[PDB]
Amino acid sequence: LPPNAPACMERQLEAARYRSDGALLLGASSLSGRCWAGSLWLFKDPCAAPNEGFCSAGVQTEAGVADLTWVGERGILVASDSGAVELWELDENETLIVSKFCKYEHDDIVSTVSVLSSGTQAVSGSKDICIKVWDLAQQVVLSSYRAHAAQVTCVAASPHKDSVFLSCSEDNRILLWDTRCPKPASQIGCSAPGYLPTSLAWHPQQSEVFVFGDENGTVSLVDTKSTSCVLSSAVHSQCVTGLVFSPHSVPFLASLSEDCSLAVLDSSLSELFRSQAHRDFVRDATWSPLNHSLLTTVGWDHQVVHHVVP
Amino acid sequence: RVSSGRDLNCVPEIADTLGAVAKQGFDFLCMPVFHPRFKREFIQEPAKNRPGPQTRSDLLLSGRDWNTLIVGKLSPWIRPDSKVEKIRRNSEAAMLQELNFGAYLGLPAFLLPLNQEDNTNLARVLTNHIHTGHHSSMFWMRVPLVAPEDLRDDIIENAPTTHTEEYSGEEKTWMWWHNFRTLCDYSKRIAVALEIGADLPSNHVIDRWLGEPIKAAILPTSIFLTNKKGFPVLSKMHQRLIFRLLKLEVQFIITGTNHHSEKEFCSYLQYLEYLSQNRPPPNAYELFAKGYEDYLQSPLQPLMDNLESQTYEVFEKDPIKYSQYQQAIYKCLLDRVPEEEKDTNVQVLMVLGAGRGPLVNASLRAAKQADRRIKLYAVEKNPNAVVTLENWQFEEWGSQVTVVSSDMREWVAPEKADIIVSELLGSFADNELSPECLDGAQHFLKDDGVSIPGEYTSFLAPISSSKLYNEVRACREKDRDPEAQFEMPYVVRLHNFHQLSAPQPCFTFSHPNRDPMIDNNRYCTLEFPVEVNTVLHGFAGYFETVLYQDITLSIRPETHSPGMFSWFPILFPIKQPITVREGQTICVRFWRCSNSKKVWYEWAVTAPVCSAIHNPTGRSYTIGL
Ligand SMILES: CSC[C@H]1O[C@@H](n2cnc3c(N)ncnc32)[C@H](O)[C@@H]1O
Repeated sequence: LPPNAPACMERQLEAARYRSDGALLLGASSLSGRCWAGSLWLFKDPCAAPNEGFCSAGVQTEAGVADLTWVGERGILVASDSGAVELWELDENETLIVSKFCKYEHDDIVSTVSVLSSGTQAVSGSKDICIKVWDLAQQVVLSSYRAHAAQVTCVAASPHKDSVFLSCSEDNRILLWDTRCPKPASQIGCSAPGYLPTSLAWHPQQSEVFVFGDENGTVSLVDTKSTSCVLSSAVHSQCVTGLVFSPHSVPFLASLSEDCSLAVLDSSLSELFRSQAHRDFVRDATWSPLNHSLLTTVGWDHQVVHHVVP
Repeated sequence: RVSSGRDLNCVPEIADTLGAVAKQGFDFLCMPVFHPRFKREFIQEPAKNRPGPQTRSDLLLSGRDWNTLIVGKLSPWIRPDSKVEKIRRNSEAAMLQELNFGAYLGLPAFLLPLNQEDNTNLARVLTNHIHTGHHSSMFWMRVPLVAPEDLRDDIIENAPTTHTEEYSGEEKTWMWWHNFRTLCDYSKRIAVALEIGADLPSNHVIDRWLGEPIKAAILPTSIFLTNKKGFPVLSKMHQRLIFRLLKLEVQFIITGTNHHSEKEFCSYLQYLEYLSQNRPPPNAYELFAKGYEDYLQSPLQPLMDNLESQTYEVFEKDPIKYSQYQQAIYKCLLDRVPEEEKDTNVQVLMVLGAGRGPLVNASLRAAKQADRRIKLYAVEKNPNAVVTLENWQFEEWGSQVTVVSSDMREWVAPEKADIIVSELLGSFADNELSPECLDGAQHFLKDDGVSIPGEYTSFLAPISSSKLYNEVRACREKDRDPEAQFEMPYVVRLHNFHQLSAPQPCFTFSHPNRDPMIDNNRYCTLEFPVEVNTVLHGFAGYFETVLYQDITLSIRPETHSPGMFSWFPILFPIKQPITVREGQTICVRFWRCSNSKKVWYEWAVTAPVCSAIHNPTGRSYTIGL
C-alpha cells in the first residue's frame, strides 16, 4: 500500500473516471457506521481496484464524496457533503494526492460538479438550491445562481462552449445556461410536465443535443433546436442516476439506475447490452480510452466491474 | 440569555462535531440520524438486502446527550408525497424507520420539512408515528416565511418571476402549515420551525404566524450583513423580527456555512446575544405577567366561593388601583360636604365586600385627605376574611368601623348609606355578579346616595391563537361533556395570539339602577371588521369601570389603567376554529342569562359562518348567586 494511502477504501463507491492514459480515478464515501467520510484513489492498473494495497495513490477527505471530475490529467474536483468544493492535485511522481483548495461556499451538501470546456472553470450544484461558477486558478466563485426552487440534482458543462452547461432539479426544471446572456438560464422541456429529471449527458459531437434520465427510469434524447422531446425509452425499473457516452464516432450510451442494473443503448435509444453484476446501487461508468469496448461500473456493493460491450 | 442550536447536514464524527459546536457555545445540534445521501431500498432485490449497519450506533453518545443535545433530521431524499409510487413506498418505510430511531434514541425533537403544498401522505405517516406509543418528543416542521419558488433569482429568460402583488399567494407557506397541522389534528407534539430569508415578505405575511406554535427560528448565515469591522449583523427589519421572536421565547437555529471566514461561528451567536441583552426593555408588569403567559385559569367566583388568604394578598399587591379608589371617595366626599358643614356632616360609607380591608383603609385615607367626617360599615360574607377585618378593627380602626359579617343582599342595615364602595368586578366586569350584589344592597342607599363604582362596561375582541385553541382542547375531563372545556371562560395573560379587531363594548351596568323593573339579562350583537386572512379561535374580554367622574380603571389595552397589568383578561373559546378571509366581518352574539340560582354567558358566531351556541342553559359553566 502506498505512502499517504489509507489501508481501507470506504464501502460506498460514488465515482469512476478514466484519464486519457487509462489510469482510473475512484471516489468513495462512508455512508454508514461511526465515521461518515470519503476517499480519492488512483489505480494505474484498473483491474487491481478496488484492492487498496495495489493502488498508485490514495487520500482521505474530511467528508463524503457526492461527485467527482478529472481536471485535465493531474487535477480532481470534488463535491463534498461539507458544502465545500475541493481541488485535489496529483503528485509529479503521482504517488500521493494533495489538496490544492477546499472552499465552503455551499450552505448544504455539494451534490454535483462539472468542468467547463476551458478547464479553468467549473460549475457546482447543491441541495442548497444554488449553482456556482468557479475560477479554478484564483480558487473563487465568479457567479452564484438561485435559478432553481429545490435541490440541484446534476450540472453538466457543454463539451466545447465554456459559457454553456445544463442543470436539473427537483423543481422539475431542466435549465440550459449561457453565462453570456444577462438572463443566463432558459427552461427546456417536453409539452407535458413529467417525472423529475435525475441525470444529464451532452452528445459528445452534436453541441446542441443532450439526453436526460428521470426518477421513473425513462431515458430521453433532446434537440435544443427542435425543442421537441424526440426519443424516450423506459430503460430502468427505478431512477436513472447517470448517463455516459462511449468514445466511439457514433457513440454508445451507458445507463445506470438504483435498480442496480447497467444498460448500453444505441443512438436510437435501443438496448444492446444489460449487466445485473452489481447487487447494490450503480453509481458511475467510464469507458476505457485504450479499449473503447471496455466499460468500468462502480456500485455501493464496493464492486469495480469491467464490461466488454458487443 | 438565548437558547440556540447548530444545524448541520454533514457529521463525519458525531463526537468531534458535538464537541466543536459546544466550544462555539451552541446549546444543541440538529443533524441527520442516517447519512442524508444513504438512500435505502425496502421492496426490490438486491439493494433491499444491503448488508448493514443502516446507520451509526446509539453507543456513540450518552442517553443524556441524545435526550438533551440532539435534534434529528429527516433525510432529504425522503419524499412521501412523490408522484412516483415506488419512491412514495420507500419514503413511507424510511420515514417510519428514521422516526422510530429518534424514538429509540430519546431525542427531544425531530426536524421535518414543509417544502411544498401537498404533504398529505407525510402527515399521514407522522400521525402514525405519534399514534404508536404516547411519547413527549416534539416534531419541528421546517417552513419558510417565503416559498423557495417566490425567492428564486429572476435569471430565467423564458420563466420570468411574477413581480405582480399577490396577497393570498405571499401567504401560501402558512396554508402549507395550516393544512399539515389540521390533518394531524392539532397534535401538541407538532410545532413550527420558521425559516427566515435574506428578503422578508410583507408584514401581513409575518402577521400570519402570530398565534402559531413557533418553537424554533432558523437563521441562515446568508441573511447576515457585514459591519465595517467585518462582524456578521442583521438589517433593522430582521432585528425587529428577532425582538418579536424573543417575546415568543423560541430557540434560534444557525444553518449554512461560515460566510464571515475571518471570524468564528461564535460571531453569529455573539450577535444574537448582543440583540438579546440590548433589546427594547419590557415593564415590571411584563415581570408581573412573569410565568402566566397563555396559562389558563378558572375565573374566581368570590360570591359563590370564599377566597383564600393569598388570593386577597395578591388583590392587595397592586396599590395603584386603591389610590384610584381613595381619589374617587375623596372627590365624592368634597362634592357632598361643603367646607362650612365639614364638622356638622359625617357621611355613612359602606364597603360592600370588604375582603381584608384595603377599601376600608383607602376610605379612611380619603376622609383624612378631604378633611371630612365618615362613619364606616365593612360588610363581608366570607367569615375567614371577617377574622382579618375584626382583628384590624379591634387593633386599629376602632368603633369608627362597624364590621358586618353578612351577605349585602340579606343585611338589614341600621341606617341608609351616602356612599357604597365595592370591588366586586372580574376581568369581564359583571362576571362576579357585581350587578346582582349591588342591586340587593341599593334599598339601604340614600335617595341621593353614590355607588363607587357608578358604572362598568365589558369589551370583547376576536382573537387568533392555534396555541390557546390546543391549550383549551387539552382541558377535557372525565365524567363531564367532552367539549365543556370550550363552553367556559378562562382568565389568562393572552401572549401567543393575534387580536383580529378593535375591542367593542359588550355589556354595561350602572349603580344605583333606577329601572322600575330591573333585568340584568343581556343580548348584544357585535360586528368586528377583519383586514387579514386568519383563523378565529375565541374572543378576548376586558372591562372598564368609572369609580367616580373622571377616575376609572381599565384592562382594555387602548385605555389600560397604569400598574393594573397583574389583572389578566378573559377568553371565550369556540369549539371549531373559523377561517376568516381579509375584508370579512366576524359577527359574534353574547347573552348574559340568569336564574334565582345561577348567572351565565351563552355565545355564538353568526358570520362569516355560524358556530353552535356555546354554554346553552349554563350546561358547561354557571356563576353561583
Ligand atoms: C375583595 S374581593 C370581593 C369581596 O366581596 C365579597 N362579597 C362578594 N359578594 C358578596 C355579597 N353578596 N355579600 C357580601 N360580600 C360579598 C367577597 O367575599 C370578596 O371578599
